[PDB]
Amino acid sequence: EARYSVMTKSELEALAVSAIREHRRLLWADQAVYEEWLRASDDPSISGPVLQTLQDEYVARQKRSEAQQEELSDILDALGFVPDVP
Amino acid sequence: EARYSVMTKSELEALAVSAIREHRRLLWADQAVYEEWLRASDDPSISGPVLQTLQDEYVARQKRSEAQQEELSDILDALGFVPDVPF
Amino acid sequence: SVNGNLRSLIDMLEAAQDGHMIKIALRSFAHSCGYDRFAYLQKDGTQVRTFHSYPGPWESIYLGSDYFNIDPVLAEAKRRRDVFFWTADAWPARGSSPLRRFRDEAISHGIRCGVTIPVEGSYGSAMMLTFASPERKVDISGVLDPKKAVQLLMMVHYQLKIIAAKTVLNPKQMLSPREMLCLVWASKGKTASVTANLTGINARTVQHYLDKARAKLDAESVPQLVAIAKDRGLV
Amino acid sequence: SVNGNLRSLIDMLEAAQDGHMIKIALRSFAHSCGYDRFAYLQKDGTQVRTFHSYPGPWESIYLGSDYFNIDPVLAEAKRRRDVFFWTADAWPARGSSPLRRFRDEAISHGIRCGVTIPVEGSYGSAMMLTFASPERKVDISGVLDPKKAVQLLMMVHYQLKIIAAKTVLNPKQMLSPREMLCLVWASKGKTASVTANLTGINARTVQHYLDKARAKLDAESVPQLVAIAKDRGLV
Ligand SMILES: CCCCCC(=O)CC(=O)N[C@H]1CCOC1=O
Ligand SMILES: CCCCCC(=O)CC(=O)N[C@H]1CCOC1=O
Repeated sequence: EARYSVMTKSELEALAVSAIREHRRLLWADQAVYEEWLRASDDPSISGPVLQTLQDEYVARQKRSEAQQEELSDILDALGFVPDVP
Repeated sequence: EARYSVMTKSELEALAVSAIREHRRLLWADQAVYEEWLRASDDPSISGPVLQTLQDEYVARQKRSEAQQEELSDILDALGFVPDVPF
Repeated sequence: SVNGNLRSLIDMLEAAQDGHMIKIALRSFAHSCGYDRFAYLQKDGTQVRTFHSYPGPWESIYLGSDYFNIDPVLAEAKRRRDVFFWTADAWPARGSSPLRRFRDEAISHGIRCGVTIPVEGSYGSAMMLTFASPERKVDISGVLDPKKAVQLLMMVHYQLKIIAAKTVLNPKQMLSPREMLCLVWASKGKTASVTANLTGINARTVQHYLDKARAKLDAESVPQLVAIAKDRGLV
Repeated sequence: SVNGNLRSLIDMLEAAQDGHMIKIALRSFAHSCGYDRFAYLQKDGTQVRTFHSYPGPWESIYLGSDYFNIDPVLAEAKRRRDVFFWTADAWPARGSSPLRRFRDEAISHGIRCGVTIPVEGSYGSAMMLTFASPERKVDISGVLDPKKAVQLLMMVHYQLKIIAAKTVLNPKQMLSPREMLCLVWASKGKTASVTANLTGINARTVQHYLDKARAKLDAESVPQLVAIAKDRGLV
């Protein structure tokens, strides 16, 4: 709450842009693991053990993704707006 | 083995007509359990033991089904044709 | 009594049926030794998996800011492979480095000292179990039997793998990462447009993903979607 | 080096999906360290379980004599917690005691010396991993890392439990009742119409079920479906 408020607008903007880039990089990475899990659960050629690994990946990534999103949300709050990320 | 050869056409036909109905009955019942087993596992709620009970019933039924179907096939071979049995 | 409490923990872990029971057992051990928190961490590549009793907000910060690459404890764990004591009161600051920020934030969250049990797993996987305290010098590394500490770490590792195996999720019923991000931003008060600008997902597609999220969780509206997601611990 | 082969064993065990693979992994490690056979033993109060590569004739004698009660190796294993070297050479060679007969037989079966890794588990349970050799003295107890030794014992222990577990089949991977019947009648040379007439399943839906069966078994044609089903013992 006060972790970011103490920074100036120009310091926050730089952090936000960087955090938004990570937010998107993680999204593309996680969505791909999920599609492989979804595909595998319908492929009779995959064993339960291999399938369980994909399930655990999805779960670990979900927790990390929420954490990074919470960190970005707090930055946004102190910044006041959503910067453009090219 | 081939004691169906010593049976008359009338005996064989009766055996086939009742073996066909039995065949159809097991199918209906077995399909129901499989679908239920399909549903139960599809639920992350149902425990492991309750999912195993359904698996065993499936493995058991599939076994009797094979035995029953093989027998019907032998009767039909000795008969020489497939009798028409209503639904 | 440390090693005695350890043998007792080992028995408690064997009878533990779920994650909650493991936490209770680990927490009791922690208290008996003078600590108040524990953390199990597994790291493969850039992927970190945890099971701990550290405060929720610290997990968001640690996992969300990739502190795994700056934490002196993970660094210590791979430089040496045996039980060790560590204290933030040993990572000098004298500046505003990312290291001082990490140290001060850990302290503000009650993590000041601890003992860590490090184990190198298969395929370069790293795992460790640590007990932390907000006080300055709670050190049991001198009396903890090394072989028994490793045993405990392996038990925790496999018990968790076994409990994870008890639940087989069907991806068709789980929200995709896409739907998930849109659901969290909505729960944070962002419109479809603000969400699109954050995620890179088109504004109209965002609304479509929320609709899919609703069908998967049987919600009639987004406020309900959020309600059901909260109840299930999804978010 | 011993630890280099141990790190390899650890990776191999992680990848083991069944007992056969675990046995091959443990055999590779044993060979690399200068040993020939290995044996994992678990004692839970009364019952005793083992996973080993000792010769068949020696196992029948061992069980058919309850040699567990006299094996100096087991008695010593619970008498200590470090990796130790043992040799049948230190046991009675003359006289008529039961150990003298145990000595002669063990050696006649190639189990002359070895190193054992002992670990006390939960509830007083006892576990141990031994590597044996028909030779005079092959002793790695002085180079093997105590902590890794325990890690290895723990993996083998849990790996074996995660196998002794029930079969557990996946409905999606099994042929459904109506699918199995269409396939069997097809293998009997019946057409879709005769199959329908027999099972009650509609004619045009028969080919639909056959295509479904092919997908589950990964067959490009009905004749291949029959060949696969025959090989898996389903028809
Ligand atoms: C989010 C849970 C993180 C667990 C991290 C871990 O295993 C090692 C550790 O104790 N790091 C300590 C030191 C300063 O803060 C910590 O948390
Ligand atoms: C046959 C399975 C028995 C395994 C026994 C074991 O773990 C300990 C051991 O190596 N005892 C040795 C010493 C002489 O014979 C043995 O077998």
